[PDB]
Amino acid sequence: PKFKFKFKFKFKP
Amino acid sequence: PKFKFKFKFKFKP
Amino acid sequence: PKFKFKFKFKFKP
Amino acid sequence: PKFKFKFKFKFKP
Amino acid sequence: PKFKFKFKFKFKP
Amino acid sequence: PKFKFKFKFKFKP
Amino acid sequence: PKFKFKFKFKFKP
Amino acid sequence: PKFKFKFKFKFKP
Ligand SMILES: O=C(Cc1cccs1)N[C@H](C(=O)O)[C@@H]1NC(C(=O)O)=C(/C=C/c2ccc([N+](=O)[O-])cc2[N+](=O)[O-])CS1
Ligand SMILES: O=C(Cc1cccs1)N[C@H](C(=O)O)[C@@H]1NC(C(=O)O)=C(/C=C\c2ccc([N+](=O)[O-])cc2[N+](=O)[O-])CS1
Repeated sequence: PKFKFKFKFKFKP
Repeated sequence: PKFKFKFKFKFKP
Repeated sequence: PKFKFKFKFKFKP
Repeated sequence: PKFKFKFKFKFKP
Repeated sequence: PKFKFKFKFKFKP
Repeated sequence: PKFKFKFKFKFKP
Repeated sequence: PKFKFKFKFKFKP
Repeated sequence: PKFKFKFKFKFKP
């Protein structure tokens, strides 16, 4: 089949 | 000093 | 089982 | 002064 | 194929 | 305010 | 406030 | 023909 994974990381000091 | 990361993965059968 | 991967990194000081 | 790096890799088994 | 993603976030005060 | 982030993405066929 | 980001991508045929 | 991509980002104040 088709699998899509998106990972987003946002960093604030 | 904000950091933004985007990761995209696509699976094709 | 074809694989496509995209990585985006953004850093702002 | 912001730095952005993007790398995309596609491969087939 | 089965693709597995692990995300770890650590923040120090 | 140190931040450590680890992300791992793996594919098993 | 030092920041460490780790991204890992693994592809197996 | 396995492909591995690692991205590391380090920010220092
Ligand atoms: O976290 C780990 C240990 C693991 C256990 C299980 C899975 S991975 N992975 C990395 C590795 O082993 O490869 C570590 N990565 C860093 C970093 O943190 O950049 C290192 C620098 C050492 C350092 C640290 C902390 C500080 N600090 O907080 O000041 C300063 C340094 N340094 O640069 O000397 C090298 S060792
Ligand atoms: O740890 C290592 C060495 C490395 C150090 C750093 C990056 S690799 N061993 C590899 C690994 O596990 O990753 C070899 N790979 C595999 C497997 O998949 O378990 C094996 C089976 C068959 C195969 C499938 C795919 C490929 N491929 O994609 O190239 C190659 C082999 N092979 O015959 O070695 C035997 S071991």
